[PDB]
Amino acid sequence: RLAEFAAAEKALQEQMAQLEALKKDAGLKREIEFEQKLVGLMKSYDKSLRDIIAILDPKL
Amino acid sequence: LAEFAAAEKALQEQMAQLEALKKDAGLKREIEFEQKLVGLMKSYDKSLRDIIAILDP
Repeated sequence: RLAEFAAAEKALQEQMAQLEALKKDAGLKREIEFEQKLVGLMKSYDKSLRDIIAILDPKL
Repeated sequence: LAEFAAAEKALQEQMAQLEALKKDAGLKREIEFEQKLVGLMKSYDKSLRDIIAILDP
């Protein structure tokens, strides 16, 4: 009568697993759009990585 | 010839004006880049670290 709370708890632990799979796919999606969006801005303004560092933080 | 000095001088006046507009345009282009860059880094919660890592791994 308790190994029915124990099993419910396993079903949730599984849905938690699927959420994290989904979460990681979104994360990855967002990483690739940043990467593309970054590179495309750098291309349009003719900016290098050194330029970016120069702009945001010359001495790090 | 002093007709070509009137035309010459109006051409200079305009080159001056363009040189001025082009300085402004460089400044503004630089600001746009930086504002866009920072906007995108905020949208995606990215830092300079992350950028260095993506472009120079």
